[PDB]
Amino acid sequence: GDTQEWLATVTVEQLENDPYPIFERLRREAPVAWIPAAHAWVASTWEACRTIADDATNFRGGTSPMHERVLGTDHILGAEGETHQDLRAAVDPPLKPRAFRPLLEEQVRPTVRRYLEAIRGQGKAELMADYFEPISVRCVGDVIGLTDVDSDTLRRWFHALARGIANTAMDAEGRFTNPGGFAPADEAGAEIREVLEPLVAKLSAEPDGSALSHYLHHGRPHGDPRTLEQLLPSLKVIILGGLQEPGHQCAATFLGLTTRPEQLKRVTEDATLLPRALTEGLRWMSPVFSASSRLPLREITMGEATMRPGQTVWLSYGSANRDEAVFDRPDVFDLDRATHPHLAFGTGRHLCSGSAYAPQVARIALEELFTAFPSIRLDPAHEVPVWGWLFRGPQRLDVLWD
Ligand code: HEM
Ligand SMILES: COc1cc(C)cc(OC)c1O
Repeated sequence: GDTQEWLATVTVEQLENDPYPIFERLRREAPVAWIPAAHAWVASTWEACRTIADDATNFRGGTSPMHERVLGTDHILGAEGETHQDLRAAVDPPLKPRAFRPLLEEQVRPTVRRYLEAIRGQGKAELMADYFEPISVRCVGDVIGLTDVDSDTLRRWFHALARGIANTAMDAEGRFTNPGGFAPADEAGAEIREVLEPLVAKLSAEPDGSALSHYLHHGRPHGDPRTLEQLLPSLKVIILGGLQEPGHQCAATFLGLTTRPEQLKRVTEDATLLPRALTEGLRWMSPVFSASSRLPLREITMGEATMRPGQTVWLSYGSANRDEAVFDRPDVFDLDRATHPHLAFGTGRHLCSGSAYAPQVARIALEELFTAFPSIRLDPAHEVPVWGWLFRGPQRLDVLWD
């Protein structure tokens, strides 16, 4: 009763601006809990998240009214069975190491160095807009068919879609209380479709082996390519998270390192520590903090939570990765933390398709930054605003160097 009374007082604003004390209490008191402000359940412990994520018998891939509005109905996150296998066939192969490894030095590092040289000329930087986001959107956009879309547009798109997903304030009846918050996503969606539809039409009839051609034709009979609507919601999943998350991994890892000066110094002197740092960054401030989700396939009870079909169950992998039962002092960033899996890429059949590629983009981005500016530090003139409980990360990351 005490926990339910407290949850009735939690606002979306509190979740966005100060989630850690909320999830700390949930992990202790209610591993799965209904959040009235969001009209949805959230799972907060490692075991609640892992079990719900993996259990393909009692839960299906998640969705929500924001997913449907922003992405479309039949997106890969929500898909199961042959439909999910088919969408994974479309998106997965270009993201495997056998496919992307040559691009790391041919494409990714040159892209990173272009942005590195731009900030070198400034003598300081706001690393989100000036470095991490352009690198992320270019390196990912260039491998998902958006080679001809400029970085400003790609950043605008992911920010708009991510804002739409986060626009989850709902009343007791499940009605949006801020429908105007979808206007950026609605416009981004129209622009995305206007770019992709002519490419899909062309490549459907005359395949060329580019990324979108594979999305249409790989694993399909000749004469039965995927259609625009079969792909578009999933392409929007990738335009949101494929473009946003790598920049957040970089920023989370950078910020975490700044909290441990001796570890930051070690990493600047030895780039081979970056994979370990990046893994700890994902655990310490998981970019997809609670935007993963499942839906129940039957009425199912976990503790006081009796979940029913159609209801969103958000999986706070970011809270799971902060669970005191699994990690010692989980609120601390520790480059040398004892080896253990994390949930920042999820688990099971819906495990992130980008889980091998994203850490390589981030590794190269940080390698170049720390090699060029080993004296880099946070700019004390500007706070580092960290925001979000669905998607979480630094909004701005002003730095100085000597
Ligand atoms: C560090 C960066 C990234 C993080 C932290 C991240 C995290 C996640 C998470 C948590 C999920 C949901 C897993 C679940 O529900 O259990 C997911 C799904 C997915 N991600 Fe990633 N992601 C990242 C980068 C990327 C990139 C770069 C791409 C593609 C270019 C991508 C493509 C996908 C796809 C297609 C799915 C859907 C998989 C499915 O439902 O079967 N992600 N991601
Ligand atoms: C709702 O939106 C998303 C949710 C997740 C878990 C991952 C994504 O991208 C990989 C998304 O776009």
